[PDB]
Amino acid sequence: APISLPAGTYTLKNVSTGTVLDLWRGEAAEGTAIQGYKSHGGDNQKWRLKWTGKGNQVTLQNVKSGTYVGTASNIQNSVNVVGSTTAVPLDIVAADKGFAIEAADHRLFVLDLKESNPANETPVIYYNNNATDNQKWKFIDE
Amino acid sequence: APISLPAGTYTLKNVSTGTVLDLWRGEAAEGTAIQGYKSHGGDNQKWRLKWTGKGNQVTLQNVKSGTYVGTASNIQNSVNVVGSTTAVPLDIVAADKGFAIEAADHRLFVLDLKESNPANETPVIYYNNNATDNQKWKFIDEK
Repeated sequence: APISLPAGTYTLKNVSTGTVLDLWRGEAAEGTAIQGYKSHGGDNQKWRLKWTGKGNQVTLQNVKSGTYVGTASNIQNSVNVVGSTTAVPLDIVAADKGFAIEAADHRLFVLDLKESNPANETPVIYYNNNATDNQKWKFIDE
Repeated sequence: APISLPAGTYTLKNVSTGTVLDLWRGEAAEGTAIQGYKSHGGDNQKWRLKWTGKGNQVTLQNVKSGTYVGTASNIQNSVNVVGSTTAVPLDIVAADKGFAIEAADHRLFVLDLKESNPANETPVIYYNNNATDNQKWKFIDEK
């Protein structure tokens, strides 16, 4: 079958833990934490994938908040991934399990579920791509 | 339920032309042209996608020849994509239609069906990623 990753709304499930990409209660405030959390079907755990028109770059927009995957500071190892009105452009890169989500302009760095911790509220960070399983995300379309 | 692109055998259909990635005569000789061609189901038009173990990098191996997607010369604009005993490692990047096939160690460059020409034997080349449709490929998984 043809395999496509269409623009649309997704649950993004961390390969290492089975917890999902989660924006804290869906708050639209700048810097609102993005984290790993048990799937509960809330709109704060749904993300809109959309291509920007530049290269293959995309943004991810939280369904509850309307804010985007952004950054607490200058994208570096251990920098928090956070909700922002300013989107960080991303590349979705096929991995051996799921997809890596790369910083388009800082391609060394990917979304990383800190220390592969399945605990609720475990922080998601930018980190050097080692293609460990906490740096891979299953894309579940809805 | 989750959308995934598994390791397996694929037909790779150019988004612009509808023609597919084709190894010339399915020949195993080093430097054999890779090109666009009308789909006919031959093994020379089937490609094995496999992760190398380094990062998210993959290779594409021709089913007929056993050789890999590689290069004629130092990767630059318009350099031929060819069958080689030396794979060029790739990154498969989600595009607005299909996927871009990026050179992993020369990431400004993608596999490009030259000038979006749907003619048989149209060269596939390395070329700056402009995200034009001739630089996007439908990954058709063989079951």
